[PDB]
Amino acid sequence: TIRFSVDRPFHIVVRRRGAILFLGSIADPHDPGPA
Amino acid sequence: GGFLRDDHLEFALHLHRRLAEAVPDGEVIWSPYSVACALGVLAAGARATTRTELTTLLGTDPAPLLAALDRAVTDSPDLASRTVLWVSADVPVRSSFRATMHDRPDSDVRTADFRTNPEGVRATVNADIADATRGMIRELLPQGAVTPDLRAILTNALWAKARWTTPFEAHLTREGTFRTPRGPKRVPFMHRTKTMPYATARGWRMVTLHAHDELAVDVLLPPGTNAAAVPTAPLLTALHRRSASTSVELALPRFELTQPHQLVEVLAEAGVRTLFTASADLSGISTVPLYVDTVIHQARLRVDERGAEGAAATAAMMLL
Repeated sequence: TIRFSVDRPFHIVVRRRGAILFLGSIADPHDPGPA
Repeated sequence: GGFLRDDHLEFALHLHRRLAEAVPDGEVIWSPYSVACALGVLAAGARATTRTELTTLLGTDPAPLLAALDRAVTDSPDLASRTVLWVSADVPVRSSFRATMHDRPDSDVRTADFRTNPEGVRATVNADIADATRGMIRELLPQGAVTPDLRAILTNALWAKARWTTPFEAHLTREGTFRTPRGPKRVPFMHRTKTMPYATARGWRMVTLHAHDELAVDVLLPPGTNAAAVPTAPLLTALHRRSASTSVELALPRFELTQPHQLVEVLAEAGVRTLFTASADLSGISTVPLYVDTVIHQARLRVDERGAEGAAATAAMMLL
């Protein structure tokens, strides 16, 4: 029911078992192409 | 409570804030795990003020932190870590430090001939990092990074491939507008509507993407009143605590970012200074006095319809 549009600078936290594996602040998305 | 070890989260967002404030577009990608592992291992070999500065930045002595970090990267084929100490034959490594190295996952202590074969060492180290990162980081050490005067290099490499438990449908990815610091740009947005964790606090909004093997990915949007805001530890913890099941129509850009870093300057501003001078006390590593000249760090993260795959590596270069 809630819209979450990540259409401006955002932050991302990749984590596992209490540790932050990757921490990023993304401002200009570069497309790697479809998976 | 928070899903992250408290002192580690504080450490991470402390440095993250400094990194974000140093770039013109606020864009940053790094691995707190990798940097913390390297700093923790160094702290395990450090004495007096050199050690206290490191423990203050990490918010804890190395032992409990390294044990926690080790557990975070073991037991799954979706991630792997490797820590290695490359050392000159002129530097005898203390047995206790060797023990610290061996406690780390897929660890090793290797001999390196910095004096007569610096390029050979750079090639060997870069190849080892490339192997550990599944080819995602092929040149951690730039040309000229390894000089004949170095006597030791401590490296940590990380590779992790999170697989969304519910992948984004490929045919649903379409172009949309993303407002970058350099203006509006048309980019591909992945779309998925599904129940997932959602939280709001102090104007911030966050969702969490569920992945296999205990991996999770939080995505945070700052308040529209300050699109450049950076999260703090108390804030993320509050978001984790308030996170609740919510049907969310999610639009997330497909993206990939790689960034190389030289961390001595920011680490010094963060409080770690003696370690980078001849006054450093690393007598827990060797009877031969060493200090850190530079700290190299490279990170790469790709987010697409199938998951999030990243790699990172850290190298602490030491001189006599």
